[PDB]
Amino acid sequence: MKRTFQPSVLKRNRSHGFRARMATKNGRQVLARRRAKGRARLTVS
Amino acid sequence: SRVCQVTGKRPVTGNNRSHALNATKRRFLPNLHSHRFWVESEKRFVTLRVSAKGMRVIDKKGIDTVLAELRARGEKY
Amino acid sequence: MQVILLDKVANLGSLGDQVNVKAGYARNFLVPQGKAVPATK
RNA sequence: UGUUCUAACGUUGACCCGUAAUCCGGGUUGCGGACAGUGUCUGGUGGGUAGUUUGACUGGGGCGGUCU
RNA sequence: GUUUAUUAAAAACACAGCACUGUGCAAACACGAAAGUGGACGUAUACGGUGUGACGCCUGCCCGGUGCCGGAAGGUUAAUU
RNA sequence: UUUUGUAUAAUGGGUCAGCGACUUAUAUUCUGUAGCAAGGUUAACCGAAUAGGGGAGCCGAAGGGAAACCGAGUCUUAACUGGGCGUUAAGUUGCAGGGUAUAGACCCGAAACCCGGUGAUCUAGCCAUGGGCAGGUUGAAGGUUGGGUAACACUAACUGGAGGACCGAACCGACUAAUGUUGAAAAAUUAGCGGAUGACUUGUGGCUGGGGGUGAAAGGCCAAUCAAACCGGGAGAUAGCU
RNA sequence: AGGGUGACAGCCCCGUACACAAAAAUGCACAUGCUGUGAGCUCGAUGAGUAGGGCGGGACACGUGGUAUCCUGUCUGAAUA
RNA sequence: UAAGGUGAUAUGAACCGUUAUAACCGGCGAUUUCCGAAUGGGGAAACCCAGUGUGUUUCGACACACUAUCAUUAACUGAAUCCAUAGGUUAAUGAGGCGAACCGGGGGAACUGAAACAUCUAAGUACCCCGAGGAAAAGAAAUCAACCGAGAUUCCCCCAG
Ligand SMILES: [K+]
Ligand SMILES: [K+]
Ligand SMILES: [K+]
Ligand SMILES: [K+]
Ligand SMILES: [K+]
Ligand SMILES: [K+]
Ligand SMILES: [K+]
Ligand SMILES: [K+]
Ligand SMILES: [K+]
Ligand SMILES: [K+]
Ligand SMILES: [K+]
Ligand SMILES: [K+]
Ligand SMILES: [K+]
Ligand SMILES: [K+]
Ligand SMILES: [K+]
Ligand SMILES: [K+]
Ligand SMILES: [K+]
Ligand SMILES: [K+]
Ligand SMILES: [K+]
Ligand SMILES: [Mg+2]
Ligand SMILES: [Mg+2]
Ligand SMILES: [Mg+2]
Ligand SMILES: [Mg+2]
Ligand SMILES: [Mg+2]
Ligand SMILES: [Mg+2]
Ligand SMILES: [Mg+2]
Ligand SMILES: [Mg+2]
Ligand SMILES: [Mg+2]
Ligand SMILES: [Mg+2]
Ligand SMILES: [Mg+2]
Ligand SMILES: [Mg+2]
Ligand SMILES: [Mg+2]
Ligand SMILES: [Mg+2]
Ligand SMILES: [Mg+2]
Ligand SMILES: [Mg+2]
Ligand SMILES: [Mg+2]
Ligand SMILES: [Mg+2]
Ligand SMILES: [Mg+2]
Ligand SMILES: [Mg+2]
Ligand SMILES: [Mg+2]
Ligand SMILES: [Mg+2]
Ligand SMILES: [Mg+2]
Ligand SMILES: [Mg+2]
Ligand SMILES: [Mg+2]
Ligand SMILES: [Mg+2]
Ligand SMILES: [Mg+2]
Ligand SMILES: [Mg+2]
Ligand SMILES: [Mg+2]
Ligand SMILES: [Mg+2]
Ligand SMILES: [Mg+2]
Ligand SMILES: [Mg+2]
Ligand SMILES: [Mg+2]
Ligand SMILES: [Mg+2]
Ligand SMILES: [Mg+2]
Ligand SMILES: [Mg+2]
Ligand SMILES: [Mg+2]
Ligand SMILES: [Mg+2]
Ligand SMILES: [Mg+2]
Ligand SMILES: [Mg+2]
Ligand SMILES: [Mg+2]
Ligand SMILES: [Mg+2]
Ligand SMILES: [Mg+2]
Ligand SMILES: [Mg+2]
Ligand SMILES: [Mg+2]
Ligand SMILES: [Mg+2]
Repeated sequence: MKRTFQPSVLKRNRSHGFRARMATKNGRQVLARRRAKGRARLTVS
Repeated sequence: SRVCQVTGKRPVTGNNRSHALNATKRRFLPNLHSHRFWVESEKRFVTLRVSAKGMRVIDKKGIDTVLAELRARGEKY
Repeated sequence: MQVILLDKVANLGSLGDQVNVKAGYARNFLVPQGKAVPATK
């Protein structure tokens, strides 16, 4: 059966990538939270 | 934004109060009007977005004094 | 609004006449067309 | 104690310029014109939306009855 | 044709057709504190809303209630003064 | 454990080890105990000072009355033969403890409400741009020719190739049954079944966001979640219940 | 003080008390330059769409109350020693 | 400062050094790819593609620098439109982004409590947003007091539940 995750790198990057995060205040707050938590991987990029 | 260029009047918040004293949040807006003011020193019309109160200030002080105040703030017109 | 007439204005008076007009009449007509000036001194 | 007027204001008419631009602004002009529209105040309407209430006793509950 | 992905596929939904009703254009209507945008680069043979549901024969009586539409004399009635 | 009552066929525990529930702060009252006593005690602060300073305050030594006010009395009433409350009992500050108050207030547990974000890689609808539909049927309009007509109409043959047309693979579905139900599979397999040029189907990308979307409408769908998604926060919500 | 060392170290080791140290950069505190800044004195001046008001709301411990005072969205509007 | 040393897992190898250029420690310098505010344009971060000026070429090319946006100021220029103004280009200066709390401001819940609930509460709390500083804010009486007086603001203890 067709499951929910149907990977596409283009859609992944456009939806959740670094530049998508940087494009809005709320996306930049995601990056701020993840840097503050000390995440090794900030985004899907 | 709904801001008087002369006075700086802007929307403020408060309550509607019913007879039963139910408070619901509201805004109070300034009575703003875009108006073409004759500037006889410059021989031209300057359009300002002004409250009716701001219009009374211009009548009292004169447009030259008011535009000088706008230049001091950096309020462009 | 008190103004000083400069040109002779009909239904008002003559040069130098102190007269009370509605603020709209002064603001939008008499002053921009150089017929009156605000009574400043 | 009617309408008329233009100058505020409107223009999602035309033309000109910023300009390589169906935005915007400025200008010219026509039309409308103290109307429309907006602010504050105010009467109406308002399950469109919201917060809630909608009792207890009881040979289960409800219905009926009851409550001093 | 459509539908309850995973217990209902149907008589349910839709449908062409019909009717009522709104709408003169900066349309009604909708999204939007707004600017705007859709409606439509359409213009009443158009567009929205509502009900009915091919076609055939048809669709009677009631406007008192509730709504809507029109009226505007009189009563009542807000801020204001 | 809960109960009127449980061997109960009521609850809970497979076993062991480890962890797991009346606390803390401040106020207030009572008891004990210690100090001082008609007094007791200081707060902040100063001080290198657990000292010492600091008595601002607080409690007590007087009550009665709504109060002015009076005062071992006072209030009541015009006034008490009176009557009510008082006089006729030592307090206060530590320390320990019992209770109360405010706080999560013995611990664990909702369904929910609100705020800010993340999500249309599933799915719903739409937008743009590409792709798919073996094979076989049926034979609409129209056309040509002949007949027919005053001319039409009409009518026969040939032609023509319409359709949410027909039969049927791919493709899209999901009507029945059996199996499976700690599955091969958190929805399938097998045999049959419906649509199959369309209101069709499919690839890639895009747009719509939560009281919001989208819905040929089932409260359906919005990432195995939907009569209000998910994540984080208000947050230890509250829980007269277990 | 404390730590280390083959078990528990004042005297084995590193320290500790105490006494000293900076080529260079630098915080600070005073000192005297330059640059700008101008004090003193006499005479005069003394914050208007403001205070105050009406309407609506908010803030004040103070819920419109008999409600002073403050803020102002809206309409107004003084006296100025 | 030195008789040792070439960071760790982690030995080895090849070496360096022992009286001072081994190593080590501190001050001041140098170097400092690419992404990131990211700033030459673009972009699915760590990539793609330029313009201009200079300098160097073995004519194949190579090197370096600059080129964002906004604000302010100045110069040159410059519409409709006569003067003009808008507008345009260049230059100089500044900004931008990040950061745990505290601080000022713009907005601002609900659960909850009231043994229901609407006034009220929770609370101007949580949260969102803007801005700042080493602190911020406040501050030198159109203040209190009570006929006596005090003398800006802030913070602490009382007053007092
Ligand atoms: K015009
Ligand atoms: K009008
Ligand atoms: K009974
Ligand atoms: K019974
Ligand atoms: K079916
Ligand atoms: K009727
Ligand atoms: K029981
Ligand atoms: K049972
Ligand atoms: K106690
Ligand atoms: K005691
Ligand atoms: K007595
Ligand atoms: K005692
Ligand atoms: K709690
Ligand atoms: K407790
Ligand atoms: K929701
Ligand atoms: K030792
Ligand atoms: K006023
Ligand atoms: K509430
Ligand atoms: K309750
Ligand atoms: Mg509230
Ligand atoms: Mg009107
Ligand atoms: Mg309603
Ligand atoms: Mg309701
Ligand atoms: Mg509630
Ligand atoms: Mg309820
Ligand atoms: Mg009952
Ligand atoms: Mg069918
Ligand atoms: Mg089903
Ligand atoms: Mg089924
Ligand atoms: Mg339109
Ligand atoms: Mg029907
Ligand atoms: Mg029992
Ligand atoms: Mg027994
Ligand atoms: Mg048994
Ligand atoms: Mg048992
Ligand atoms: Mg039980
Ligand atoms: Mg059990
Ligand atoms: Mg007393
Ligand atoms: Mg105690
Ligand atoms: Mg998204
Ligand atoms: Mg077919
Ligand atoms: Mg289906
Ligand atoms: Mg099958
Ligand atoms: Mg069929
Ligand atoms: Mg078929
Ligand atoms: Mg239903
Ligand atoms: Mg789902
Ligand atoms: Mg809900
Ligand atoms: Mg809470
Ligand atoms: Mg809980
Ligand atoms: Mg040993
Ligand atoms: Mg003054
Ligand atoms: Mg005052
Ligand atoms: Mg006022
Ligand atoms: Mg007043
Ligand atoms: Mg008022
Ligand atoms: Mg108020
Ligand atoms: Mg009261
Ligand atoms: Mg860039
Ligand atoms: Mg770049
Ligand atoms: Mg490019
Ligand atoms: Mg309650
Ligand atoms: Mg700083
Ligand atoms: Mg300051
Ligand atoms: Mg005095």
